[PDB]
Amino acid sequence: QVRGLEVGMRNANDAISIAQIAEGAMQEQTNMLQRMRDLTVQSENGANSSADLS
Amino acid sequence: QVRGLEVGMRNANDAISIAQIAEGAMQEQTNMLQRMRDLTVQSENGANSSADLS
Repeated sequence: QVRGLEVGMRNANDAISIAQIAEGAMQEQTNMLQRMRDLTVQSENGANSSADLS
Repeated sequence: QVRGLEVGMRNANDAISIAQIAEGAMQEQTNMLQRMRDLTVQSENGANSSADLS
């Protein structure tokens, strides 16, 4: 039991590592989506022309 | 919401710019129409001849 609990805590820390990497990756994706939202709101401007839209 | 309000105020100022340019253009047109009105009233003078009318 003692030896198994030691190895199990090692596995639990491995799981925390995986979750932490993935969760940190999703933050930059959120950030870029916010930027695209601003660009889309800026497209709704009756003074833009086709070059500005491009 | 914060970021969208920022971009929306930018669009609103663009609209104010467009309206201000067009509204300023119409003033010279009004001015010239007043001048033509004076010329037309001056045409109604029983002392004018064809050269003055021209």
